[PDB]
Amino acid sequence: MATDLIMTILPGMTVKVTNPNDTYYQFQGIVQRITDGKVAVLFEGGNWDKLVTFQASELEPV
Repeated sequence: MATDLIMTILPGMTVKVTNPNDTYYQFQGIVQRITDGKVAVLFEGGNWDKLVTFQASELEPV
């Protein structure tokens, strides 16, 4: 236990925003894409989509 896996983030997982400096702190969305150092998270309602990019260390799987 010198080496410990802390978390894995994959498309399709539900994630929460865990950075208390970010305006979306505590909100939950679904991971859509991981690319170029960013995690793209989707929030959706009736007839709208919003895609927001975070750094991995700002998120946690739920």
